[PDB]
Amino acid sequence: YGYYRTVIFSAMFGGYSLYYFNRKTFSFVMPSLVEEIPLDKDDLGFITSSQSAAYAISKFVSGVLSDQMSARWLFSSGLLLVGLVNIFFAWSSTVPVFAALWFLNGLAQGLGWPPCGKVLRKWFEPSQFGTWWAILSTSMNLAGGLGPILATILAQSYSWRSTLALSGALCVVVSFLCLLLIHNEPADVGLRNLDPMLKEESTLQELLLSPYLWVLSTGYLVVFGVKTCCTDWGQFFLIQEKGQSALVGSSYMSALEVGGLVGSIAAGYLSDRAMAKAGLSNYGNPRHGLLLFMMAGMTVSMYLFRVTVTSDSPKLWILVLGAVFGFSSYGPIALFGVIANESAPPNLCGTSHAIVGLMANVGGFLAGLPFSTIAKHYSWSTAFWVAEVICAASTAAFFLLRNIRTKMGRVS
Ligand SMILES: O=C(/C=C/c1ccc(O)c(O)c1)O[C@@H]1C[C@](O)(C(=O)O)C[C@@H](O)[C@H]1O
Repeated sequence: YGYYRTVIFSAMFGGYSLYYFNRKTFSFVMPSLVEEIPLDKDDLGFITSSQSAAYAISKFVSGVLSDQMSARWLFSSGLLLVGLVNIFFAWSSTVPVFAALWFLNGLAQGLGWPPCGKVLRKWFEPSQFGTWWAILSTSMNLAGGLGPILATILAQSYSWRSTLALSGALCVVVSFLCLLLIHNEPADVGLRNLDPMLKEESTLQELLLSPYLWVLSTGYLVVFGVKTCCTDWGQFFLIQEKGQSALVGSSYMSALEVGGLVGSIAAGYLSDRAMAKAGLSNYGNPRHGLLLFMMAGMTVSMYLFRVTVTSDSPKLWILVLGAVFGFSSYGPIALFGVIANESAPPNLCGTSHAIVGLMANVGGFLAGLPFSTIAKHYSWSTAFWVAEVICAASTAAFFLLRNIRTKMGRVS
């Protein structure tokens, strides 16, 4: 029994990191690409947005029909397609072609997320799902940190083409391995399935009218959209306007991801500690106080980065701002998942998470072409100023709505 749970969870952890590294490989190798194939700021945006659009369509549709699909096949198939797209991209040299391959990568990526959830419920008792989900989430943060550094070093003699085209062969091999290892159900290998686990079931039309659902959703679009702006365009702001080199720009990229690793873990640990001292009720959520502090740090940290950082600034001051931003950015994302689960009606628990995910990727879309267009017209600094203002305004609005009703659905 135990031997099987370790092999599976490790395997899913391994697979998830590779989907992500491959989703972002484009951002990792962007400075080099621009130098070899010269491109305008706007062109870069179109390629980034195209992936975000596909992912959103795929992730919403997939979840709805996932109850009809097998996890072992779905995870493996998705990985193979992502890998093949990466190989082709390196060979290709023109922008219209690059964008279409990126859309295809986005759609394949969608296939991966629903299976992970199904195995987790099936092999682990419902009580522990929360802990496992968070450990699994850390896979992304590890991959994201390792990659930028690897690129700024591997590009010493190798081409951008050959450093993206191994991230395809490795994907194919690991897809085969994960097809071999993952098992859909405990009954498949001979072990007994886990023991299976009618009070005012709200109708779907009553869910969409809940005031707290939108405050929790639009508050997730702003945080996620801002995190994508600094993840993709933060490197060119230092390279072009701040007079920094490419190595320093990629060093800031890794320190951003490392900060979130200690941020997601601390957010879960700190949240329930405060929850046990007050308790839960219909009006308000005790984790609001912790969420406001993390959001406050995010807007303050970005303000110092735009103004204080310059060519004279030492390397240490650049990294510390990135690390603090990573802690303050990834922290709300972990809390938003927990808050949605408890507030959601028991009968519509699954649909509530899907709705939040839909508006999640819309924020990523706005961080692509619309953000790049503002930067090209005036400057990179002008575009980042707009992102700072939007984040600050959201915190004040969410502050005033801290005492609204949270339990979605008709409450007697
Ligand atoms: O599904 C969940 C969270 C469940 C959860 C948490 C704590 C628990 O204790 C628990 O029992 C259950 O969150 C969703 C995760 C999301 O799909 C992702 O990042 O991949 C984005 C968005 O869709 C979120 O809503």
